[PDB]
Amino acid sequence: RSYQFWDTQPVPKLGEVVNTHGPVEPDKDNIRQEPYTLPQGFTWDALDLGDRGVLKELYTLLNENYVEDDDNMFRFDYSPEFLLWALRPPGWLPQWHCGVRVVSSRKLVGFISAIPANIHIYDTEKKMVEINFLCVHKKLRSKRVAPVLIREITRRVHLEGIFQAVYTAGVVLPKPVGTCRYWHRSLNPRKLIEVKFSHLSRNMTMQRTMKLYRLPETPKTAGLRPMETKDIPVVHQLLTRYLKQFHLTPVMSQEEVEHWFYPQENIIDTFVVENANGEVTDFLSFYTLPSTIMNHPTHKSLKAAYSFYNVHTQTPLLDLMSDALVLAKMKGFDVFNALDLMENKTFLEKLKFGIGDGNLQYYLYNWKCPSMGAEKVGLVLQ
Ligand SMILES: CCCCCCCCCCCCCC(=O)SCCNC(=O)CCNC(=O)[C@H](O)C(C)(C)COP(=O)(O)OP(=O)(O)OC[C@H]1O[C@@H](n2cnc3c(N)ncnc32)[C@H](O)[C@@H]1OP(=O)(O)O
Ligand SMILES: Cc1nn(C)c(C)c1NS(=O)(=O)c1c(Cl)cc(-c2ccnc(N3CCNCC3)c2)cc1Cl
Ligand SMILES: [Cl-]
Ligand SMILES: [Cl-]
Ligand SMILES: [Cl-]
Ligand SMILES: [Mg+2]
Repeated sequence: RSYQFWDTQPVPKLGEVVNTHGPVEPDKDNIRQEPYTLPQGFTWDALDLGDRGVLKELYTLLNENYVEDDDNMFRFDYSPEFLLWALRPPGWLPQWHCGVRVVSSRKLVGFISAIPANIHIYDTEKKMVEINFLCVHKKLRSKRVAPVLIREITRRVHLEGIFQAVYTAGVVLPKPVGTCRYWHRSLNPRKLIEVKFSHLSRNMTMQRTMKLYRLPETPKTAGLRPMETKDIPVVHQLLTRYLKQFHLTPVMSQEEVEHWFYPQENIIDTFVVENANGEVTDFLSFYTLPSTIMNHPTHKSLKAAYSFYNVHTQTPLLDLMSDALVLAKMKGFDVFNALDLMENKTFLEKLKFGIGDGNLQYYLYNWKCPSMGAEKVGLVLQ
């Protein structure tokens, strides 16, 4: 296999075993001041997401042209407020919300973003960016527009003095630093079967299936309650200590913890365990991301909850996640998704998650290190 674009990049070769931790290439000390050229009739436009009209155009581009499953049944449907949460965390920069418009119509047809993140990779901590929401309009696909978007965001990140990035993708590219698998816990099995998310699996009836996936009506962990403002510091402390066991993690300031965890309805939920002493000892979190269901006369949207960061010090992990399922169910979710990273393997089978189709590969740009098992990945991106 060759990669006409990826082969020119500072990433390791697929198939080479890596034994040397460090940058692929030295930092560039002068950077190109001019944007890379797009094809004729298209232009750059940095997108002001504080503008309601412009945020809606981005919502529409992603709603119509972002990630689908291999059979074109489901497409992510990130909401405008969720996009604002994802794309404006602390340290966000306007030039890192990189759009492509058609010159004549103004139509938004491409996007890529970067947000700043401190990343701990093995024994190094490095200021990086996280690249997300790369999207080319379906009518514009396969015209090598994706490499221009990647090069242009790279140049704009370089201008800010940053030379490493982290990203995930569904496809295998040079070269995954780790490979995760999605698993799903049914919460409304009837809808999931009706919309062909899952199959009636041999040999159980529908009635057996609903019974199998039935959950308690309220969580069982004593003192579980939503996170509040007073909890920001101890959620920050617990998260920092907990992550030290993994090899790829974020290093978040207290302000980033407030942004990523403080509850926002229909975007992010976090529940803490406040014990009999008033001490918060654990927390669970999950974010809300629906997917459009296409070509179906009755069901239009599948409501999914996604496991975020789950920190146990005193409640067993297995119990926290069981309460996470119960809460997702009570909130009206159809499915709970989680990856096999961190210590998630310890609960996935027990709590009746089924394996799904498709990997999520983790990558670093301009950094070589050995790859790691999923159990060592402790970074979750939206
Ligand atoms: C210092 C800072 C550095 C900053 C940069 C860090 C790097 C970040 C890299 C990006 C991190 C993104 C993280 C996310 O957001 S992952 C989510 C990706 N987005 C979607 O899946 C939405 C649906 N698909 C699309 O919108 C288009 O198919 C996209 C835009 C994905 C490709 O558009 P198109 O289909 O019109 O293709 P093309 O003709 O323009 O180009 C074909 C070339 O592009 C390579 N390709 C295909 N898919 C991906 C992919 N997901 N990551 C990286 N490369 C990908 C492909 O191998 C080929 O290269 P090569 O095989 O010839 O070599
Ligand atoms: C319900 C549903 N809706 N759609 C849209 C799909 C594909 C499913 N089935 S899934 O649940 O099992 C699932 C899910 Cl959620 C996601 C991915 C995946 C693939 C490629 N890229 C990403 N990114 C997400 C994180 N950062 C940007 C890249 C995710 C694959 C699968 Cl297969
Ligand atoms: Cl190319
Ligand atoms: Cl099911
Ligand atoms: Cl390796
Ligand atoms: Mg293209």
